[PDB]
Amino acid sequence: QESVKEFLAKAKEDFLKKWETPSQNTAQLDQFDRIKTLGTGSFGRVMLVKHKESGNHYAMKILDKQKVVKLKQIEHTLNEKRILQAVNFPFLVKLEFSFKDNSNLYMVMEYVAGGEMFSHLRRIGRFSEPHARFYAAQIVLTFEYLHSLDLIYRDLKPENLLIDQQGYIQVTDFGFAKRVKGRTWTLCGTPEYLAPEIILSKGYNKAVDWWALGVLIYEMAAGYPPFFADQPIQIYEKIVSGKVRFPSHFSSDLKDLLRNLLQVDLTKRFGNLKNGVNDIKNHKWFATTDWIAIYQRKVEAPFIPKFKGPGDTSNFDDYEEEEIRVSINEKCGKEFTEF
Ligand SMILES: O=C(N[C@@H]1CNCCC[C@H]1OC(=O)c1cc(O)c(C(=O)c2c(O)cccc2C(=O)O)c(O)c1)c1ccc(O)cc1
Repeated sequence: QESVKEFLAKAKEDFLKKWETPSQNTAQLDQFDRIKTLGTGSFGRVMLVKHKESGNHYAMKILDKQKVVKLKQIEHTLNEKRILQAVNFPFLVKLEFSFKDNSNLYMVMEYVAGGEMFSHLRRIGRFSEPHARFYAAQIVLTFEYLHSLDLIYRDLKPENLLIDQQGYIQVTDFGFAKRVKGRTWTLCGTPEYLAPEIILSKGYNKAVDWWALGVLIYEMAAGYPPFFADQPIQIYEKIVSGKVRFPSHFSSDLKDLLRNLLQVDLTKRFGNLKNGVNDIKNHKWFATTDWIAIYQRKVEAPFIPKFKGPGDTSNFDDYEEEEIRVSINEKCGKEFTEF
């Protein structure tokens, strides 16, 4: 615990430095052969890309300046990169290069062949308490890191965790994220995983991450999410209500932990109370976990996804690909002077 501090202490330092003065550009579209599409979103897509001279594959995040600005997400967009190249953490994706053009914003990160966990999760059906424990183990440290730097992630779901080659998850998508002190008020998020602070609209905080951890662990472990309904509106009724019904197969330690994570009252809710992180980290259910060995990836992962070779893409769903257009006359080049 003399241990914990220092680490972060410095941890912070890095961060701010690389947040004050961050790198502009550092590559150009055409040094990469585009291979296939990994995911989509409202204004871009990720793509497997192979480094022209240095075979290294990478995932490349390409955003349509226009579609963006075309709906103030401008702020979000820049944060994403901002943060992304600022942080450093074994469970955080590595941003390899960023650059822009007359049309798009680009982010080329590391390629984690394992794919998403949404898959794995849905493929296997449910995770053994241990398997779950292992993951959770890692989210926790990350948040503990994330919240150190006044960051509140806000976008915790299975689709945002990539199963590295080694069984270790990797968090991606800092879009929704935000760096603040005190409460924030934006309704960012996916029903199934929203603290109730948010819903009721009051001014949430880092807390909201821990609760998501509950629904995550819960989900990772029951095969479904705690609060689930057909229409977002019915889900709000329960989230908010706190009607958590656990499946018999839940250890009791486990069932205990959620009792807390899924604590509708933030002054009661874990990760938030006086001893903070320590409450969770401690709580029995984590007895077996050697935090340090994990943070350093010593542990033998429950599961290691199969990977055929350099560039393998099996673990990712199939998307309809379209070529990358790069207009011949800069677009909204003002609005993205910082990126
Ligand atoms: O994150 C990946 N794929 C992501 C997975 N997460 C959840 C859903 C699938 C997919 O989504 C995207 O590719 C993606 C596409 C987008 O257009 C955007 C955005 O445009 C976007 C944004 O960039 C910032 C804020 C909001 C959005 C948005 O789409 O609403 C995004 O954040 C993710 C991924 C990351 C690294 C890697 O080596 C392999 C894959």
